[PDB]
Order: sequence, then structure tokens, then C-alpha cells
Amino acid sequence: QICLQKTTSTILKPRLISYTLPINTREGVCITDPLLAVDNGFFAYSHLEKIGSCTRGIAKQRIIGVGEVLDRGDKVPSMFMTNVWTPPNPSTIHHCSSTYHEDFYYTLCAVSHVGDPILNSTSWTESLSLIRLAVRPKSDSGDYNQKYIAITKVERGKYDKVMPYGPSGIKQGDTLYFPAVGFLPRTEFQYNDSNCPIIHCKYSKAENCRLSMGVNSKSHYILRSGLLKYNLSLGGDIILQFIEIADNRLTIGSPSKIYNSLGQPVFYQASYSWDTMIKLGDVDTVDPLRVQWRNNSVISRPGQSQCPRFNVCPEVCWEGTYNDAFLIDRLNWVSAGVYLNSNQTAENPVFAVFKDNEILYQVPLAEDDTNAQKTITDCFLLENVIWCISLVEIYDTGDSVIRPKLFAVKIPAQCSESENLYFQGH
Amino acid sequence: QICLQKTTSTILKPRLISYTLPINTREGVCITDPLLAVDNGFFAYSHLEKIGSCTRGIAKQRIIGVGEVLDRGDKVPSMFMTNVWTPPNPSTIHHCSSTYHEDFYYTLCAVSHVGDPILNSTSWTESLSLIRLAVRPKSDSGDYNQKYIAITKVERGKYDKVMPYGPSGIKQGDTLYFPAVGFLPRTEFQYNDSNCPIIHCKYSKAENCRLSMGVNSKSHYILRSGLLKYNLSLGGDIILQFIEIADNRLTIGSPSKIYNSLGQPVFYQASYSWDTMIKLGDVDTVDPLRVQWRNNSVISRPGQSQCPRFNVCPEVCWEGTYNDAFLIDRLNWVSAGVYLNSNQTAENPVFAVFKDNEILYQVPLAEDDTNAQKTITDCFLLENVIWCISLVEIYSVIRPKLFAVKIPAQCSESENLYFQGH
Amino acid sequence: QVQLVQSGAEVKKPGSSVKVSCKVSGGIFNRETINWVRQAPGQGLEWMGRITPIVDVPNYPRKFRGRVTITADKSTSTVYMELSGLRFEDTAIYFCARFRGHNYFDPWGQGTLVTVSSASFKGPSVFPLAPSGTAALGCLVKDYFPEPVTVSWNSGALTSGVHTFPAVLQSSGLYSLSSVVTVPSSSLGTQTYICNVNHKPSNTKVDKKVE
Amino acid sequence: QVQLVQSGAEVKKPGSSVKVSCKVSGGIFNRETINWVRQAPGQGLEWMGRITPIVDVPNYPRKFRGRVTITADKSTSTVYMELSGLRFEDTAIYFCARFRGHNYFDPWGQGTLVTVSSASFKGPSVFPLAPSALGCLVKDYFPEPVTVSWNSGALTSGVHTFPAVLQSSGLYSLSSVVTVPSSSLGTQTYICNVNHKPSNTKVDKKV
Amino acid sequence: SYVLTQPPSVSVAPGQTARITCGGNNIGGKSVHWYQQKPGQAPVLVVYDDRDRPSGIPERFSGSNSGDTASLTISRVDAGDEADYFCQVWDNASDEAVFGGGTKLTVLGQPKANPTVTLFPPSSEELQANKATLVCLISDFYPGAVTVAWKADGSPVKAGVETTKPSKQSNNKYAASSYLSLTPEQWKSHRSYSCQVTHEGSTVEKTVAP
Amino acid sequence: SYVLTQPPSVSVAPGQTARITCGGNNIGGKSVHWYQQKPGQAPVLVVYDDRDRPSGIPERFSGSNSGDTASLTISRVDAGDEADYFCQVWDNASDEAVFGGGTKLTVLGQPKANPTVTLFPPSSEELQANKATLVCLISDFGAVTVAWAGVETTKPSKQSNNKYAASSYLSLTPEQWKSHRSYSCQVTHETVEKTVAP
Ligand SMILES: *[C@@H]1O[C@H](CO)[C@@H](O)[C@H](O)[C@H]1NC(C)=O
Ligand SMILES: *[C@@H]1O[C@H](CO)[C@@H](O)[C@H](O)[C@H]1NC(C)=O
Ligand SMILES: *[C@@H]1O[C@H](CO)[C@@H](O)[C@H](O)[C@H]1NC(C)=O
Ligand SMILES: *[C@@H]1O[C@H](CO)[C@@H](O)[C@H](O)[C@H]1NC(C)=O
Ligand SMILES: *[C@@H]1O[C@H](CO)[C@@H](O)[C@H](O)[C@H]1NC(C)=O
Ligand SMILES: *[C@@H]1O[C@H](CO)[C@@H](O)[C@H](O)[C@H]1NC(C)=O
Ligand SMILES: *[C@@H]1O[C@H](CO)[C@@H](O)[C@H](O)[C@H]1NC(C)=O
Ligand SMILES: *[C@@H]1O[C@H](CO)[C@@H](O)[C@H](O)[C@H]1NC(C)=O
Ligand SMILES: *[C@@H]1O[C@H](CO)[C@@H](O)[C@H](O)[C@H]1NC(C)=O
Repeated sequence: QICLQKTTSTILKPRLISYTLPINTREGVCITDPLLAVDNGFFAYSHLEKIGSCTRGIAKQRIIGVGEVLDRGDKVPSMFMTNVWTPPNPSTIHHCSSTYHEDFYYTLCAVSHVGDPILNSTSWTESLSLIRLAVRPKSDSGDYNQKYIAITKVERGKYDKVMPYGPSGIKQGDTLYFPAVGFLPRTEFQYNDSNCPIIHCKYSKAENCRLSMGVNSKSHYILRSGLLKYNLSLGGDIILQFIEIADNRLTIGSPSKIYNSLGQPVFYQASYSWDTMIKLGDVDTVDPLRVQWRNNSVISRPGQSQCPRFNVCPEVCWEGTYNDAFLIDRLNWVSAGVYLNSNQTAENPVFAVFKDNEILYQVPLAEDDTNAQKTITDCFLLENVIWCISLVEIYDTGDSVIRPKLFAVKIPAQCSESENLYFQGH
Repeated sequence: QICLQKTTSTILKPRLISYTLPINTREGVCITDPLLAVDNGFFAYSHLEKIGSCTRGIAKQRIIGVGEVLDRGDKVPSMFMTNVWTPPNPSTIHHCSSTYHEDFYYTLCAVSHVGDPILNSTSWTESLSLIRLAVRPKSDSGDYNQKYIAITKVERGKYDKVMPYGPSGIKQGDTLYFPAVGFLPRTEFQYNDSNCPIIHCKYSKAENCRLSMGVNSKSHYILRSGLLKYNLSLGGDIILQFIEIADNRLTIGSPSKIYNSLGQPVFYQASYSWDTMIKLGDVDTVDPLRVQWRNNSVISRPGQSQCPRFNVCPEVCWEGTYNDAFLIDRLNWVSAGVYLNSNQTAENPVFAVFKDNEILYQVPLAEDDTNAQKTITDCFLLENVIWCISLVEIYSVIRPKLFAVKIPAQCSESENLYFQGH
Repeated sequence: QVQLVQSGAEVKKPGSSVKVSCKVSGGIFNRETINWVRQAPGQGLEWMGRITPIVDVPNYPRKFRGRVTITADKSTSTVYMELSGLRFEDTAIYFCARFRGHNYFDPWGQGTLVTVSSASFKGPSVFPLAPSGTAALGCLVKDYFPEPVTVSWNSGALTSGVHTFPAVLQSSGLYSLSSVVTVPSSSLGTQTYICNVNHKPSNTKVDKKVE
Repeated sequence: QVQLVQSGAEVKKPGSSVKVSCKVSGGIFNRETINWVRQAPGQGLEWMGRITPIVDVPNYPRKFRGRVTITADKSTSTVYMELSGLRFEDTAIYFCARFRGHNYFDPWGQGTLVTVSSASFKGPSVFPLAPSALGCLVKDYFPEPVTVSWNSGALTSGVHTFPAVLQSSGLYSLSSVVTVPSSSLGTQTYICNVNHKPSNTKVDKKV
Repeated sequence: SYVLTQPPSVSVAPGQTARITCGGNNIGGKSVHWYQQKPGQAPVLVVYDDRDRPSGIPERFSGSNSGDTASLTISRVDAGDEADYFCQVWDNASDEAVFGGGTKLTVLGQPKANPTVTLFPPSSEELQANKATLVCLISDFYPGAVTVAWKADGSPVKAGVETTKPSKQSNNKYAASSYLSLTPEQWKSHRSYSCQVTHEGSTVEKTVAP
Repeated sequence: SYVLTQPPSVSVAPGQTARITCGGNNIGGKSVHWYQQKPGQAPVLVVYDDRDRPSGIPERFSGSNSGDTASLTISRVDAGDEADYFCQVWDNASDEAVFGGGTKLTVLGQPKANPTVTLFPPSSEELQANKATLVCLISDFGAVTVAWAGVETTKPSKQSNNKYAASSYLSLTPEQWKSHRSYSCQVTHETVEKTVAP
């Protein structure tokens, strides 16, 4: 199957694959807030173009697109866009999340007139919409190609409001599941401070876990990750139902994703607070949602002062970046993803194949130290070769632009340059 | 006889045989809702061709066809259509089921203007029709070749509505039986929650079996599998009679098939809820219908998170795929069929020959991660050689493909001499 | 008892098209599955597509895309392969072959050599190779294009002692070959010897008495 | 199989522009990524840019931005490369090539020569080279090529036409010499026939 | 797209056993069929279903298939078994036939054979056409390598000569041809022309004269 | 930016093994591809992804890449292997293809043949045009050195019989061609001279 030994050598040779897609840089335009999803030989992609500042510039265009991932005969995956939609008020669309089912990608987004709902939570009126796009659109054949739906029925249980929160979800049967987050008033949050793991942490106080379940210690809301379920069999009015994540290894609600690998679902949750080691695992149950988190000791993420990479003591912290990983071998629990090789700055993307306690092999994605942020990795088989596609949000030196780049990385089946007659003997 | 020892995959080498049939695959077209039946050297086949999406495309054509299965001289079974009929308004034809008798295949279908009756059951007005097709048609023969009948008398007992539900049925003498399902109001369905096996199932509740007898816990109907009986001796306008399946190992009504093997009837019911292990066995009685289900521990079906492959704890779920198997040896109770080798996705079709508790030999029909759905297997003798033909929905779009697999009569000459002696 | 017999060799300009026929005899034409396979000089066998007349919908590998069109005529018990937009690399022997066991090919047609070239066809000049135990006489088949040419003697009656030598390619881009027969000197006076030369690409046949 | 056929050679003045074509046959035109690569004399290959017609937005290295324009026409399945402000150092063979594997090129076009010169088109002067072998000196023509035949093709044996030479004036010269029997000088007429189709000049010189 | 891999060539001595291999990922799970093609004619099926022989095929031909390599083994190899051998599977994933690249079987070390040379002058008809061709035919030699040189009177003739590669005859010996093209004036201007054929250090020679 | 370094020339005799190198800083981390280009022809891919062979390329072409050196090794070299061999990578930093300088491979398939020199004086007709050109024609020889400074000499070409031919001209004034009483061209190949006098 795959190379399962640690290898210091050069068995990973990533390739750039965005040149076939309409991601076209222009001086003075920043390309931000990207999403990538890959399922069943199709993909979904989104970004926001801003004129000027990536955070304060003029929203120019929100791209929401779908397409095909093809083997054109050269035994590599190539990406071609088939269907693009742009909303007329791009500044109001936030936190899109894409899930594939049969003919379509369904993309669930938040609609907001007060900016990012995470930063303006009390002032955001809950408003969700869905854009449905055919992956292979057809002439005449109305309503099929593109369909916009405002969601009117949301079942949110005890949460004051809910929102998609992560790049991509899964289908099971005819039910869609999007990574999501629920906003619960801090006063209603039940948490026992004695369970906060401070045992061998000299400067951590028992209140630290509960305080860092919102974006600051005095936030009106705490954030809880979960799923938004959309059963397509029901028909008629769309009903989204929120499913909260169980409280084993609970961290602040954060961008997440759920995906199928080798026939079962898997979950990644970004580490946006004091528990900085990577959070991913097989999903035990989807509803209620419970994840069997790996005890991973080698993959972390960069932070800032209080919660830097490899920090494990509870602190009051809202820091980190989304850098997911994709399970490629369940028997040996081996995963592939891009991590940022830096302690307190978002820098230096490295593609790595790793187990719980050891990185097997890895390659830097840039030739010198480079600012990079969110990374999203999805893997699949081409015939019987494991390929991964990784989106990397990056500062691009060539044209002096912030933009997503897409790499394709073939996972080696053989560990070694040669067979090695010493170890095997005659 | 057949190889009865565990053996490597290379003993089975399936071949594609649908190139001689008008399963005209092209881009922008999807061929969906298939059936296959094989009987006495003939076969029935059906599909729905849509332009565009398998799901949302314009219905172009529903074919219902029959033909022969023959050895052309190269010692393999080849399929050629002899007689094909296309009903008007193909979007209205659902859940066809085909049964062979003497000169004909008889195909029973539901007529619907509200989509799939299963998911629109409180809106579907029961309406059934039958097309009879000669397998060896003849010139200038009246209605010998093709004869259409719309049913208008159905005896359904306490059920509100009944419907064909499975690919093929059987004759017994001159009485035909089609796999079927009855819609019973939930308020009229009685089930003792003590019959729900929840021991060693911490998360299961005793109510779960009764709630999962409909497609959701509050559904207006529960669904009960059974047969629709069509007795040719009564004559005139057909009266179909519904026969409900007995309540031993009762699961939600689901697509099934009944077939003759080695002289006796056998039944398969798809596992569409929490009892995910394969349900098949010899038929004890046809009316009342009672099946001696195998206690099979090795073949299951992919599900979703609540009722994944190999689950045996009662849950409220409507999940699963139809992947049947065909008994090929009653003395040792060995069957052959295609299962989906995956836990919570419909992927990885594998042709397998299996006993209740052991897969003897098996071979993947495609690559790892190939999407696949319904599978329908029928086996027969070609001269003195056992062959199986398997229709597999398989995945640029999912399509029915027909595979042919020769079943080995022995494992190897030395194994045969070792075990037999003499 | 099925037999497959193909049409004769052709030469075509680049950009044009060619249509090869395979005449099926001795079986149930509707149920035979006829495949096409080609063989370029210095390369192996390449599958091109198939058709079954009762289904009458051909299949092709994606290497050829829109270039290949395969049809069938129950009128004539004939399957046709047409290859559009001809390129120099399409020069090859094209074979038809009958599908058996849903897996292999038996029998095969005799093959059709299709040459694509800028030069148009040219039939040969035929000159006698006059003779002197045994004597040697023959025919010079000169300046033809392209391959192949067939030579027979006395319309096929004489095949003992007949050596037809493979062709030379010359400066002009034209071929020449020779065919000779070794024959008892005694019968030279009374036995007649005629070489029959056939060049399918130019649609030329020649009979020449050698003495 | 995809194949790539480019347009013919071009001779251009400095400061002009040239538009080279690359006809794509086979494959799927919108999804092929066609690159351009030039080969200057005595120098390696140099990547110039690319286009994927489904995107229809070319990209170039910073060297060639502003001087190279690449476009695609799905109606003719042709990709074009236009190089403006031509210089002497743009003299090279230009290839198109199809991207494979996101990393290599297969196949290539046959290449298009682009010669850039200040010279004006000029027919040659033909001077006989008297024997003491005999030949013809085809002098001071532009541009390539000339064709030399003897006795109007009737003498194709013993003739060697040497490849031309390019002098500092920017004009070419070449020679065609024929070796003949020492006795044939008396009763055989030797005429070299020079054709310069670029300037539409034909010269017939008896030697 | 499935890929079969064969060695380009295999050579044996006469009477030996020849082994042609055909490699592929788990090829032993596929049915493997073998075709024998000679340079002129259509392929002939020599093995099907890994190891079965069609009617009329010698038992000397037998195949096997297991693991990642299938093989055709030819016992008591005959010089008439010289051919290109192609393995073939049907790839169920793409639903198309796949052929190996082919393995050319050369039977090395056959009995030595000296060439027979026959030379023909230009015919009257050809001379009337204003052309002249000398035709030198070389037959029945082994090995298949010859060098031919033309002499006019004494001097060598390098222009106008065109010579074939040797090709095997049906009797497993080789044949070749060489053509000297002259004008009718050249043919009359010399006293004699000679075709000289050297094979394995010996020389056969024929001469014609106008 | 990124640079590939190739040796300009290598010479191997038929049947032997030719090994062409392509150097680059940590080239072993990139995929290296190889092309064969014969004079007047388009490049042809012979090795891709360090070590893989395209269809139709014979098994004798082999490729390796490690450390700072990638290699193309041709086994049992035929005469038909004579060509320029270029290595190539894709530089992910600049997002551009990079090519090596190319390595000219020569197969020594023939014995050393020495030139044939033919020197022609300025024609009388040419002098009447106030010009003079001496023509120095070298035929049937792989390279030579011509010696006569208004000189123009060609690069050697290959003839229809796989031999080397070249020319060299001498532009002199008619008063200069008349000034002296002898002119010669020496051709040096592994010299040979001709003279013409006004
Ligand atoms: C947050 O909401 C308040 C209340 O409407 C508004 O004044 C403020 O501008 C919002 N912030 C952003 C960044 O839109
Ligand atoms: C809180 O946690 C502590 C330690 O885990 C435990 O002793 C206590 O029972 C828990 N609950 C309450 C209500 O204190
Ligand atoms: C991680 O370790 C804990 C014990 O600290 C264990 O309960 C859990 O099962 C482990 N996770 C795995 C094995 O995925
Ligand atoms: C990052 O932090 C780790 C752990 O505190 C430390 O060992 C290392 O030196 C730091 N810098 C790195 C890994 O570049
Ligand atoms: C049920 O039928 C109605 C029309 O009566 C249709 O609009 C609806 O889509 C159907 N629902 C399903 C699930 O097919
Ligand atoms: C989706 O709705 C259908 C229709 O009620 C139901 O049968 C099915 O169980 C539902 N799926 C889930 C995952 O709840
Ligand atoms: C069919 O009907 C006939 C006539 O009423 C009756 O004799 C026979 O027993 C019936 N068969 C079955 C299986 O009910
Ligand atoms: C399966 O086991 C049950 C008891 O749990 C038994 O009644 C039934 O007969 C068994 N099935 C077979 C085929 O033996
Ligand atoms: C499928 O489920 C079974 C039963 O829980 C488990 O043993 C097996 O590991 C699963 N397979 C995969 C590929 O997850």
C-alpha cells in the first residue's frame, strides 16, 4: 500500500496544479477566505477577492465554484472548473461550507450585515443560505444548474444561534452534514473547573478552560463545534438541525471538517486555544457527534505569546490556524496534511505524512521562509495510487500577492530508492 | 459440485457481458432503476434511461426486455434481447418486478404520478399494471408477443396499499408470486417491545424495533414485505393477492426476491434497518410466507452512522443497499453474490461465494473506492458448468454492468484427491 | 466457420479519411462482435473499437476520440472502420477480429495496409526478366508507391520455384521488387509463363508474358 | 493522440512583430495547456508562457510580459504566440508543447524559425567558377533559401551544394560544385539554375 | 489504463525451450491470451484462458499465469516459431483490450548457408523506356547479413545502387536484392557490370555485359 | 533563477554506454525529465519523472536522480542515438520550466576520413564588378580548422553519406587580389592546402 517507515530522503515531490483554474492574480487585489472540498471526482472551491487590504479592503467578488478532478491520461489529478456563481453583495457572505451529493455541491453560508459573526456575535442576526451548483451543468434543463435558497427553519436546541464553520462536510445516504458552530450565552454554559487539566501546569488556573471557551474571557457567548444536518429526503421547506460535539477533549468551537476515508467518517477540529496539539479522529457517532481523538504528539500549530506551538497547559487564549489532515490508512492510522513549521508566526508550510507519534516523511512547500495560513488537504485514489490535493493560503513572492495555491502530492507506495539486499538477505 | 475449501481470489475471473445488450452508455445519459431475472435459459431486463442526471434528468425511455442466455460455441453465457417493449410516459413507471412462466416473462410495475411511492406513501394512489412478453416471439401471432394488462382488483387484507418491491419472483405450477410490500397504518401495527433484542446493546431502547418498521419513527405507515400472488387459473381480469411475510426476524419491508434453486424456493430480503446481516434462506411455506433465515455472520451491507455494516443492535434507521445472493449448493448451503466491501459508503463491489459463517473465495469487481450500489445475482447450469450473472450498478457516471463468473467445480486436483481419497 | 475478409490496401493524403471493410461470412452476423486492431511499423497491436450489429452502437477507446467511426451493414454482412483526419502516424496494418469468450479474438481478418503520405499513388512498370538443368526467369516490378504489391505466376497455377523478393525503397521514394521462378530449361520452348502483378493502392493489375 | 503543427518560417525587420500559430489536433482543446519555448542559436531552451483555453488567461515570466501575447481560438483549435518589438536576439526557433503530468512536455510542435534582420530582400548574383570541378557562386542574397539545380534537374549526380554563409552585410552566399569527367568539357553544356523564390529571382548561368 | 510489460526480444538455440514473460500488477487474477504474429500476416491465437490451446495448435505451446507474471513457454523451438508474440488481457475497468508490447523470438545459431546469386541485365523494353536497371537477387543464405558491391569494369560504383535489408524466406533462410540504376548511355558506355556478394568471409559474383 | 548545468559534449563509440549529467542544487528533490533533439527536429521526451520511460522509447534509455546530480544513461549506443540531450525541471518557486544547456552526444560510427579541398579564384566576371571572392570548399571529412582577415567560414554540416562538409570564403578587394601574387587556405583535421595566383 504505502511507505510506512520513517524516511529522511526525498520521496515527496509536490506539484502546482492551480494553472488550470481561473484563480488569476491582479496587482492590488487580495484573494482571501478560501475553501476547498473534493469528493467522488468533483471539487468545490471558494474565495473572496478584496481590492486593497485583505481585511479592510473593498469586497470585489466572492467566487463559489465547482468542477471536475480528472485523470487526463498522464496519471495525475487535474482540476477543471465547470460552474461558477457570484453573489451580488459579496461583503455579506461569510463562512461558506461545501458538501457533495449526487449531482450537486451544496454550499451553506452565513449572511451578515455586521461583518464576521464570530467577532460581532451579539449583533449578528442568524441568517443562513445555501447555493446549490450542478457539477456537470446541462443546457436548457432549468433550476438544476444554480439554485439559491434562504434557510427559514433551523433547529438549534439550547443554542442562541448556529452557523457553518469549516470548509467541507459529508453526505450519508440522502442526508448532508456541514461542520458548524453554536453560540451559547456564557451564563448558560455548564462547566466544572476541577476537570480543567492543570495538574503539572504551574502557571495555569482552574478557570482557564472555561474562560477560553469564548473568543475572550468576558465574551457574551461561548462557542461549541458541531454539525448542521440537512436531510434531503424530507422535501419541501429546508430544515437544518444542529448537532453539538460531545464534551470529550472539549476546546472552543472552531473551523472543522468531516470527511469519509476508507468507508467511515473522520473529523478534524482546528486548535484555536490552549490545547495546541492536532485534533482529529474517527467519528464514533455522527448524531450525537463523538470523535475518537488521536493522542497525537508530533503535529501542532503556531500560536502567539500565550499559546505557542506544542503548548499543552490551559491558558486564556484565542489563537491558531486551520491546518487539517486527511487519514490515508486506518489500520496504521497514518494521515497527510500541511502544517506550519513555526512557533509563534504563521509561516513555513510543510507537507507531512505522519502517525500519532512520528512524522514518517515530509517536504517544505516553499523554498525559503514564507508567510502561510489556512491549509486544506483531501486525498483519494487514482487507479491505485494515493494522491492528495492541498490548498495553501500563502504570500506569493513572484507577484507580491496573498493567494491560495493548490499542490498535488503523490504518496509513495515504496519507502526506498532500492530494495536493500542487506536487510532482506538472499 | 463446487470447491468447498477456502481459496485465493484467482479462482474467480469475472468477465463483462453487457456489450451484447442495448445498455447504450454515453456521456450525458444515465441508465438507472435496473432489474435482472434469469430463468430456464431466458432473462428479463429493465432500466430507465435519463438524459442528464441519474437523479434529476429528463426520463427518455423505460425499456422492459426479455431474451435468451446461450452458449454460442465458446462455452460462456451470452445474452441477446429477443423482445422489447417501452411503456408510454416512462417517468410514471416504478418498482418493476419480473417473473418467468412457460412462454413468457410477466413484469409487474407500479404506476405513480408522485415519484417513488416509498417516500411519498400518503400521496400515492395504488395503481399497478402488468406487461407479458414472449421470450421466443413469433410473426403474426396476435398478442402472443406482447400483452399489456392494467390491474384493477387487489386483495390486500388490512393493508392500505400494496406494491411490487424487488427484481424478480417465481412460479409454482401456474401461480406466479412477485416480491412485494404492504403499507399498514402505524396505529394498526402491534409489536411487543419485549421482542426487541437489546441485551448487550447499551445505547438501544426497547421501542426501537417497532419505531424502525417505518422509514422514520413517526411515519404514517409501517412497511411489511411479502408476495403478490397471481394465479393464472382464475382467468379474466387479474386479482392480485398480497401475502405478508411471517414475523420471525421481522425487519422493515424492503426490496426482496424469491427464486427457485435446486428444486426449492429461496428468499432474500434487503437489510434496510438495524439488523444489517444478510437475510436469506429456504422458503418453509409460500402461503402463509415463512422463510428459514440463515444465521449468517459474514455478509452484511454498508449503512450510515446509526446502522453501519455489521451492526446488530436495534436502532431507528432506514439505511442500506439491495445486494442479493443466489444459493448454489443446498447440501452445504453455499450461495454466491456481490457485496459492497465498505462500512458507511456504497463502494467496493466484491463477488463472493460464501457459507453462513465463511467466505470461501471472492474477488473485487473493480478498484478500491469504486462507487457501486444495487447488485442482483442469478446462477444456473450451462451444460454441466455453474455460471453466475451479476448485474452491478457501478461507477463518467454510475451504470448497470453485467458480469459473468464461472463457479469452480473443484479447488485443485491435488486438494480434490487429498480430501476425497479413494 | 466464421471468416473475416478485409478490403484492399489504400494510400491517403494527411487530413483525409479512409474506410476499411471487414466482410463477415459463416456465422450469425447480428450476434458477432467485430473488433478493430491496428499495428504500426515497429510497434505492437492497438485496440481501436468494436460493434455488435444487433445493438449497433460502437464503443471506442478515448485515444481516438472523434477520429474513428465504426458501422455495420446487415445488407452486406460487413462492418466498416473509418478513420478521419489522417496523420503520418496512422500508417499501419488494420485488422478486424471476432470477439470470443467475452475476452479474446478469433478469428482475424487478413489485414489492410493503409499508408498516409503526401505523394499520390503510382502503379508499377513491369518488365520481363528473360532467362539464360534449370533456367531462371522473372518479372521486374518497378517504380510503384506505396506498398504492397502481389505477384503470382500463371494466375496462381505455378507456385513451385517462385521466389518473390521484398521491395527496395529508392531515392525517388518509389519501390521496386522482383519475382523470379526457377524452371526446367526443357519446357522453356513450349510452357508459357506469365507474371500477374497487382498494386491495390493504385488499382493497377498487369499481366506480362516472360520469354 | 494530440499532435501540434506550427506555422512556417518568418523573416522580420527589427521593431516589427510576428504572430506564430500552433494548431492542436486530437485531445480536448479547452483542457490542453499549450506552452511556448524558444531555442536561440548556441543557447538552451527558454520558457515563454502558456495558456489553457478553458481559462483563456495566459501567463508569462516577467521577462516576456509586455512583449509576448498568447491567445487561443477554439473555433480553429489553434493557439497563437505574438512577439512584438522584435530584436536581433529574438532570432530563434519557437516551439509549442503540451504540458503533461503538471511538469513536463509531450508532444512538441515541429518549431517555427523567426529570423530578425535589417536586410532587405535581394536576389543573388551568380558568378561561374571555372574548372582548371566546376561550380556556381550564388552571392549576396537575402533571405534564405536558394535552390540550385544543374541543367534543369537533368544532372543530379556529382553535384554538392554547400550550406550558405552569412557575411557582416547581413546577406548570404553559397556555392554549388559539380565534378564532371575531364573529357566532358568539350561536348556537354553545364548550366546551373538558381532560384530565389523569396525575391522571385531565377538566374541561369552557363559554366 | 492497465499496462502489460514484455521483453522486446528473446533468443534461443534450435530445439531449446523459449520462455516469453508478460508482466502486470496481479496479472494472475486476469485471463491471459497469447497471439503469434509473423511479419506479414494476421495474428494467430496460440493460447487462451491462461493455459488452454485452440484446435490445431501444437502442444509445444503452453502458457501459465500466476502472481505478477504470465508466461508463454515454447518447447522444442522450431525456426518456424520465429515471430512477434503478444500477450493480451481485457481490462474490465476501462472495458478495452490491452496488448503487451510484443516479444520477437529469434532462433540463434541456425545452420550456415551460402547465397545463390542471380543477375539480370536491363530488358529491351526498359531500354526502350530510356532507363536501365541491373537486378541482383540473393537467396538462400544464413545468417541474414550480406554486403554487396557493384563493379563497372574495374572501378567501384557507389551511385545509383539500392540494396534491401535481408529478410527471412519461408524456408528460414534469408533473401536480399540490390539494384544498380544506370542510364542507357552508361549501360552501353561500359564493357561489363558486376554484382559481388560477400557472406561470412566468402564471395559469390555474377557479371552481365551489354 | 534556478539553473541546470549540463556538460556541452560527450563522445561514445557504438555498443558502449553514454552517461549524460545534469547538475542542480538539490535537484534530487525535483522531478527531472529528459528530451532528445536531433538537428532540425522537435525535442522528443525520452525520460520523465526521473526514471520512467514513455511508450515507444527503448529500455536502453535509463534515468536516475539523486543529491545534486541527475543522469541519463544510454546503453549500447547506436548511431541513431546521435542527438542533443536536454534535462528539464519545473521550478515551483518561480512557477516556470527550466532547461539544461543540453549535451551534444556524438557516436563514432565510421573511420576517420580526411577532407577534400577545392579552392576557386575570383571569377573574371566578378572582378569586373569591382569585387573578389575566393571560395574554399571542404568536403567528405567531424570538424576541421580552416586557415587563410575578412573571412566567413561555415559550421560543419553532414552530407547524404554521413560525412562532414564545410565552406569558407575570403572577401578581398580587386586591387588587393592583384596586390599579392599568391593566396592559400590550409584546412586542419586531426593540414591540407591549396593555392591560386592572379
Ligand atoms: C458590529 O455590529 C455593530 C452593531 O450594529 C456595528 O455598529 C459595527 O459596525 C459592527 N462591526 C462590523 C465590523 O461590521
Ligand atoms: C466537579 O469535579 C470534581 C472533580 O472532578 C468532582 O469532585 C465534583 O463532584 C464535580 N461536580 C461538582 C458539582 O462539583
Ligand atoms: C488516547 O488516550 C486515552 C487515554 O489517555 C485513551 O482513552 C484513548 O482511547 C486514546 N485514543 C485513541 C487510542 O485513539
Ligand atoms: C519551538 O518550540 C519548541 C518547544 O518549545 C522548541 O523546542 C523549539 O526550539 C522552538 N523552535 C523551533 C522548533 O524552530
Ligand atoms: C411527492 O409528490 C409531490 C407531487 O405530488 C412532489 O412534488 C414531491 O417532490 C414528491 N416527493 C418525493 C420525495 O418524491
Ligand atoms: C432522512 O429522512 C428520511 C425520510 O423520513 C428518513 O427515512 C431517514 O431516516 C432520514 N435520515 C436521517 C439520517 O435522519
Ligand atoms: C389457483 O386457482 C385454482 C382455481 O381456483 C385452484 O384450484 C388452485 O389451488 C389455486 N392455486 C393456488 C396456489 O392458490
Ligand atoms: C438461526 O437461529 C435460530 C435461533 O436463533 C433458529 O431458530 C434458526 O433455525 C436458525 N437458522 C437456520 C437456517 O438454522
Ligand atoms: C469496518 O467495520 C468493522 C466493524 O466495526 C471494523 O472492524 C473495520 O475495521 C472497519 N473497516 C474500516 C476500513 O474502517
